[PDB]
Amino acid sequence: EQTYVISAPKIFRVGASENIVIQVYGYTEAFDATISIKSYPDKKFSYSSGHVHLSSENKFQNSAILTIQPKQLPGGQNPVSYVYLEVVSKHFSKSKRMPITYDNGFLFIHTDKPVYTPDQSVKVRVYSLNDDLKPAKRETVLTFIDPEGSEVDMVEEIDHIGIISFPDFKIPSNPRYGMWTIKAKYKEDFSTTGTAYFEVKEYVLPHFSVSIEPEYNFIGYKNFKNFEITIKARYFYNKVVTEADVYITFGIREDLKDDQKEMMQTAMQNTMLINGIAQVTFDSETAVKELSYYSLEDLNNKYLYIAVTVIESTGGFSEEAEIPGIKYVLSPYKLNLVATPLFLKPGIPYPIKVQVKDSLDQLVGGVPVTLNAQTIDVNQETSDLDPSKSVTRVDDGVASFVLNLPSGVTVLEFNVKTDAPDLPEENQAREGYRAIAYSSLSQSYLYIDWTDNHKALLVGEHLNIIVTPKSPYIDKITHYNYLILSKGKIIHFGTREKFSDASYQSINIPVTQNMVPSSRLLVYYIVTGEQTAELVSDSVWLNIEEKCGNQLQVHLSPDADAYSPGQTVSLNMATGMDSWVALAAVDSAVYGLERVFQFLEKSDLGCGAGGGLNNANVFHLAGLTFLTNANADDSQENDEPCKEILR
Amino acid sequence: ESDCTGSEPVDAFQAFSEGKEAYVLVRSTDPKARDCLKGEPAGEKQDNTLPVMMTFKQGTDWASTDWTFTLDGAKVTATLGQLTQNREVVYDSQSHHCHVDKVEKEVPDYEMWMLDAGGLEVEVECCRQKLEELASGRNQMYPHLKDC
Amino acid sequence: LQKKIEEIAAKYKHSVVKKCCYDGACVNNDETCEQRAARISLGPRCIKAFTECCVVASQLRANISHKDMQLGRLHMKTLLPVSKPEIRSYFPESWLWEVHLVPRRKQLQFALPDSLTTWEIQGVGISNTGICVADTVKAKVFKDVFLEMNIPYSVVRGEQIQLKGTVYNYRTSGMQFCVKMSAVEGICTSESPVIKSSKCVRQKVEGSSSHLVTFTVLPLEIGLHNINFSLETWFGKEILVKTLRVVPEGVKRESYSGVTLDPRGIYGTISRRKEFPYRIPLDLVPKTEIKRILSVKGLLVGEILSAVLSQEGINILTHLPKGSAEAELMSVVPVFYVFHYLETGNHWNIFHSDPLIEKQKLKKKLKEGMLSIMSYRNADYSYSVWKGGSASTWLTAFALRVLGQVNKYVEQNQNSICNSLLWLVENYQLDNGSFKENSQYQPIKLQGTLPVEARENSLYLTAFTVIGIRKAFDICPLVKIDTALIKADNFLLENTLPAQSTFTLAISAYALSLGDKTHPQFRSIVSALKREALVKGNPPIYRFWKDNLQHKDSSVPNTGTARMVETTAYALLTSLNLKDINYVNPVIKWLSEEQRYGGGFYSTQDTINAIEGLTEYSLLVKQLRLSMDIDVSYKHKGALHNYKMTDKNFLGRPVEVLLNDDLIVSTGFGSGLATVHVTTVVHKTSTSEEVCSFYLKIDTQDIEAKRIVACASYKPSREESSSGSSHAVMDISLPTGISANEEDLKALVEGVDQLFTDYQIKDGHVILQLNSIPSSDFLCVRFRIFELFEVGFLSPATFTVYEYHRPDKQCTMFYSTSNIKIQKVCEGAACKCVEADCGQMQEELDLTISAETRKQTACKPEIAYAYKVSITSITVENVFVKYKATLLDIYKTGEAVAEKDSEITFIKKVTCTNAELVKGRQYLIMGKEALQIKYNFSFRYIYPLDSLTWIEYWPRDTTCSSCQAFLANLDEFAEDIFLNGC
Amino acid sequence: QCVNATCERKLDALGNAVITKCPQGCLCVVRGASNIVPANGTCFQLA
Ligand SMILES: *[C@@H]1O[C@H](CO)[C@@H](O[C@@H]2O[C@H](CO)[C@@H](O)[C@H](O)[C@H]2NC(C)=O)[C@H](O)[C@H]1NC(C)=O
Repeated sequence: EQTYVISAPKIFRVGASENIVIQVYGYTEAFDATISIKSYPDKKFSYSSGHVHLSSENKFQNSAILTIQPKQLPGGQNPVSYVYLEVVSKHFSKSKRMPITYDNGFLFIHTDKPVYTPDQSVKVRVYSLNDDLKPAKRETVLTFIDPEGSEVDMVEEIDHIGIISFPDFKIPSNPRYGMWTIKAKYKEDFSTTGTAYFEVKEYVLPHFSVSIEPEYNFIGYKNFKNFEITIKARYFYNKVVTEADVYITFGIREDLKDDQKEMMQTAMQNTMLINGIAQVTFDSETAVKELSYYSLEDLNNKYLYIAVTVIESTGGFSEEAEIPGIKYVLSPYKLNLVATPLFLKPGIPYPIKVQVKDSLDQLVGGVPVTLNAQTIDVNQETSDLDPSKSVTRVDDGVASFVLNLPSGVTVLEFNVKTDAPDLPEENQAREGYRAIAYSSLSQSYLYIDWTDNHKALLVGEHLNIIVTPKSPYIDKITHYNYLILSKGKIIHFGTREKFSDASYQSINIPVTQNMVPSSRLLVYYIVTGEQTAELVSDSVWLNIEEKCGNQLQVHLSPDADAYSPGQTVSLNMATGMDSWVALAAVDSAVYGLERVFQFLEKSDLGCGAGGGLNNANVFHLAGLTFLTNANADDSQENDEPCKEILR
Repeated sequence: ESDCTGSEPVDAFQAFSEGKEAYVLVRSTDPKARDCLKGEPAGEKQDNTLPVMMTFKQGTDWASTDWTFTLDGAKVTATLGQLTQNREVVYDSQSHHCHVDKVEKEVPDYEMWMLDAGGLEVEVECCRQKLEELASGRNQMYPHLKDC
Repeated sequence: LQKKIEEIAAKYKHSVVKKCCYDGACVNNDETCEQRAARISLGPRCIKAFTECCVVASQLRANISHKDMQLGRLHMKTLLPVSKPEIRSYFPESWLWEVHLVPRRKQLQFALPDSLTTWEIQGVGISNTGICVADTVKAKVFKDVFLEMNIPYSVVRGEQIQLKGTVYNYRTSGMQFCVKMSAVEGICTSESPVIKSSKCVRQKVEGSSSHLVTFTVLPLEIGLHNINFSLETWFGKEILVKTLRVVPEGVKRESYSGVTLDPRGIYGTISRRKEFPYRIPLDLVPKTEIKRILSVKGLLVGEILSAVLSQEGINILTHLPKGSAEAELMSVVPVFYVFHYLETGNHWNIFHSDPLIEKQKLKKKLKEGMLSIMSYRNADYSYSVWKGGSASTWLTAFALRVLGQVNKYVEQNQNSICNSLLWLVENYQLDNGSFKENSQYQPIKLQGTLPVEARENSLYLTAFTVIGIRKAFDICPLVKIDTALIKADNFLLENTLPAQSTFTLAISAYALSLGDKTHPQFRSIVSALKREALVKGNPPIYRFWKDNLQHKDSSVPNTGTARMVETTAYALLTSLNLKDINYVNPVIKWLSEEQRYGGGFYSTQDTINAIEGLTEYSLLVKQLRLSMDIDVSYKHKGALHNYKMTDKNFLGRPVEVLLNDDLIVSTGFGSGLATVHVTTVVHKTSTSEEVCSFYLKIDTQDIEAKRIVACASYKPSREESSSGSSHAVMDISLPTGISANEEDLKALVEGVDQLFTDYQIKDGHVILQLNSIPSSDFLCVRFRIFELFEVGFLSPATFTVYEYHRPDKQCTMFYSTSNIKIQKVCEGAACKCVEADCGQMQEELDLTISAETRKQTACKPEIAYAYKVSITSITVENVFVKYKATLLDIYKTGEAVAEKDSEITFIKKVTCTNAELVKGRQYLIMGKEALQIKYNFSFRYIYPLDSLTWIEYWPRDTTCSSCQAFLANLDEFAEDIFLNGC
Repeated sequence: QCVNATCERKLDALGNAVITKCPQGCLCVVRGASNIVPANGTCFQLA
């Protein structure tokens, strides 16, 4: 029995250097293989191709980087949607239809401020990277859309260094007020888009300053009957307003993005601003008995909008202030799983790592968690497990569980709750989950896990992964095989010798800079014999520290808590290697913003923490298509990448 | 075009806009016609006489001389000190924008005056026709074209 | 009370007409509900909702409590309106916005800006290894104790101003300090310099608070005067440099004189010299200089070139306010025509630097200017005169003209232009081909009865729309709108003659000139327009047009107006489109000389059409070489200066003419064609001799629960209907230290029952704009005012209203917000600043004056005049007092002479008490200078009474007891002065 | 002629707003807001 495995990204990206892996097994004599990206479906045109040699010197594994040139594709009316991935050798020739996307690179639009007043000039530049996170050097088009949806200005500029500086956008003397949108795009070849927003608001001279200070940023069960609100106000010449009239209206709000709100004309309580400070208490229950709701079980994740009008008594001048929304919180905690694929491997203990966070999404420690579970086996005979209890680790926020299930189990419906000593049963956090068993016709399963994930993986350390297969045919498996992916590209691949004198064996993986900020590992072994070869696979998601490849650091000499106006000061910039640096200096008061590392791993075509219903699903959830003479039974219409599931 | 018959009979005071406007000399058969000659009222209408200030230019120097006009219907007897000059407005445009004077001497000269503020072009052209008829081929001076 | 309003709000919560109910319920104690609804132009449903909520709100507001009123404004003010994007804080411009090549290490030093700001420095590195957002580093520029002073925009000379300021102490512990003021010569302070800047009186600010600062000053001299403020504390000393702008009394009036230099007489008669005479106006404010600026530019288009290329500003129509979209388009007019000249004629070598960068800059300014009007465009690609107002056929036509012309150099959105053109021809073109206006905007007032005025306005609007469509047709050359153009051209052809005004005749001639120039009726219209031509000279040196037809008005205007320049401009463009080159030269000379320093003219329309005429003519005729020796000198004074004008430099900076002599601009034999403009700025004390096109009245009142009420009414010209004025402007100058309540003004424009269409506060002026001011009755703006800082001897302010497109139809009136009289005396000290620069009467019958001190003061070389007079009449005019006196015996005459027993006028600032003169009494008066005015047909002399003016009471008889001896020595001096000749 | 063809504002292959082309004698106008995509316009005569 002889097998071959071709690993490629789930989708081909126009203009991207796509790395294609080939790994063959059973062959003892060396031979060459041609990997090719051709036109669909005729294969008349070869977009690219490469020759790879397979030998004992090569361990019968090789790699070839192909590229779909944008200029080699037609434009406009009947554009290309698919290409053919083809592998040809003396032994085999297999092809597959691969979808392509014209989304290549990243365009980050950076404006100096998020809010502008008339006659100001908007400073704007664009950071442009290609698929490989390198200066794209592609000419870029900026479009400006006013709040009424009109395209009012367009300007294109060539890119030399990856930083594209545009002429400043002058706000008209009497402009259209509201939300303006900036759209960056490439002039040729690609469909990549970038988008930023900036508001244009009319300046109005304020008479005095009004501040609202709620008791807390959230409303729990303890403050559902009383919520303290302190309203202060002072003149801009640093004197407290002596006497004023304070009017407070309350409303319920769905979300902060939508400017819609439901007022409550019952809680329009009025008080007096005396010597700068006034205070009121809002009985949430009574006021939200209006507009239905009635209970605290409702209003959860909804917001409390507050509006305040202050009428100073001497000059009669009036000034307004508002709190957009205070989220009503039903439970001080929120639960989420960490590094626990929702898939069962029959015979392997199944781990569940729950994680507890507060209303600020911060890891809360010492939180007891109770785990319940129901099991369904092949006979549909349900079984209610005995509940278990752990306590949240306070070094990493983790609450770990290990579960021993019968070998015949197929579905695990497990539910987790918090057990706080001071919380009622309603105010506890609860989350449900369902895990499905890996399906194998040879009762052959693989489970990988790397010692453990706390702390996160630091570039330069080493990842000591444990490969535990459970199956018949165990002591006829020759080797283990692995593929390491990051940012939508196969960065590594190889094979490790299987020790006949153990059940598990440690595979060591040096964590490199290519793996920042996240990676995915797929490990598989081949069950062979009669019938048809079978791939037994598993995958895990590796969260790695966000470390710059060329680290930038800026400092101010002299270092002081505060400076004086007009002071001559020196700024020191230090980078690991020769690097361009775009600087900005903005009045922080404008913020009352962007994070690139999270928007960057949208190129990861994988989803979830790893695993899969079967081998093909394991490859799919890792963002991979594969070509094999082995069993390739996948789900239906499984051509587009997976979509990360939300709850 | 049109018909150039205007203001009949001719009254000098009417031709002078009743002493409310200033007139400039644009054509004259007098070879010694003063450059940039402009006449403007220098006082109110007392009896049949009327003060008239005359501005003109000699070389690059501006000069002004005071005169007194004695109006009798269409005739005007201008005088300054001992110097006297007899004139008769022989034509006046319909809107009193321009008029043609006849000054009396051995060789009687003919002049064309018009509002310093300007006049209706058709009436100005009519006054020009009258002056060209009276001059009858004599050389005309243009005192307003002297860099005024 | 709550339910009685809950029903109202619930009735109009989701109503189609919801705002009309809202601003219907707004308080208006000056107009009934039906009077306010009489101005609503949005239909019957809006009128009925407005009227209902107005009446019900007025019934509920009877015998209310403040809490009930405010709660009602809470119910109404939340449910019906939506929202409006606005911000209460300003954020300074960002900086350090630069990119640097960092070789692993790079330090760069700079200076932090002058501000109290928490700056946030952010770095983003880009390399072959990707992107790296560095940690944002904070830098808080902060000052714990600091002084700031509030200096007003302007202050009238003589006013006693209280300058308010504040010292801020953000430290938690109080501290001692003292602020002192820097004494400048012209600024009179009550105290006196010690060593030379005020005195340090130690005060204490409490911790985490502030302390008030006040400095009373009295400016004695006009102009900008620097004043410093020192804040001293036991921890340092800070100096705050400031500038006080001192403005003369009375009104500013600005006259213009234009001269064209053609040394070789290429376009007409030779023109090498011109003399701008120095003439003092009648009611000139005493002790104020007559300002006048001289601008000599190189070409006919040179003034506009200097306006655009010199970036010290600049608006060519600063006297007209912003607010209308027409202003936003006029902002891009000059830049457009400059670009059109430079590109069509290829004159980019005028720049001594790189021409490509200059063409870049002008293209950018052209685009930025073109965006300014986007705000005034509606969703259906129509345009509104006023932001948020109804769409206007007129303004859409004009925007189509400017956009259509600009599209040649900065391509415009074709789809948008198409939708706008189709909005014009699909909705507001009638069957007869004419266009009708959608909004109530009246750009112009025309003559005739209501039907005749309707015909005239229809002709004008059709021609205007035709111009816009023709100017923007190539962007979207559709057959549908070409058919529309054919129908409209037919309407103009059939309905122009017989003409009703030279204005509509001219614009119709130009609109038809943009199409088929071979139609016989068009030629007839051109002939009728030529028939109305006025000429200066024969052969004509000038040719221009009066906007009234000859058969209706045979009088010739003495000065130009906006309609004159606009009609002349339309005729000029019509002739240029006909290639009638023999006919345009005097028109070009007249339009060029009617131009103004800055490039503009009288109003907006006349400006744009005249700029297009001058520019198109300059591109149509041969560009001559430019080389002149231009010498500007005074007649009886030194030579001012001279410069050689070439194609190298010809947009030279202006020059101020300070000396009081006649100006003379001359040039030798030269090549080229230059322009010489002089702008004279004077300040006058009266407005009586000016023609008033508006009845004005303005008062300040005390209100229940001070307020300015300013009313105007239009005075229709001959044959004008009683329908009212056109687009109008009510400019209310505020007195020094008086501030207007902006809420009242917002309430007068923001509503459906708006009385005014736009408002603004600029440089102490409350500028309101209006669609029309009525003729039948008065129209009043009412807005509350409060006293910002204390002002003594408050100088009166001005109230001006005028037609936006006819600034010559105006009326200016003085007014004061203070009632304050009497002015009996200043009592001792705290006095020297008021009585600083005016005369002090001698002691009555004072015998200690020693006859030689009376002669040495007379023989002083500083003292120009000195003689004895007898007062005949007293008069009080505005801010000054005039004394009519008889010149008896002349004792000295340094400058011009006055006749014996002739009438002589004296003037003193009304704010001077110790120079009180009694009618009928004789006085000996000696002083400096005088003013020579030409009144009626004769001279007149006016003498100010200031410091160093020696005046003394002089009885005629000798029954003053011991003053017999008095007059003895007095007549001793009087006898000795003329027999010597010192 | 050419009045009977259709025209509209669609997206490009690469995500650009584009106005289709009327026949060789007409021109296209997309009535309505400029941000509405896709939205059909009407074809128009030329002269
Ligand atoms: C107000 O303060 C300014 C700034 O200190 C003074 O201007 C300086 O004056 C000194 C002499 O007094 C000169 O040596 C400096 O060169 C000036 N600096 C500048 C920037 O002009 C000014 O003189 C002060 N005015 C008064 C009236 O005290």
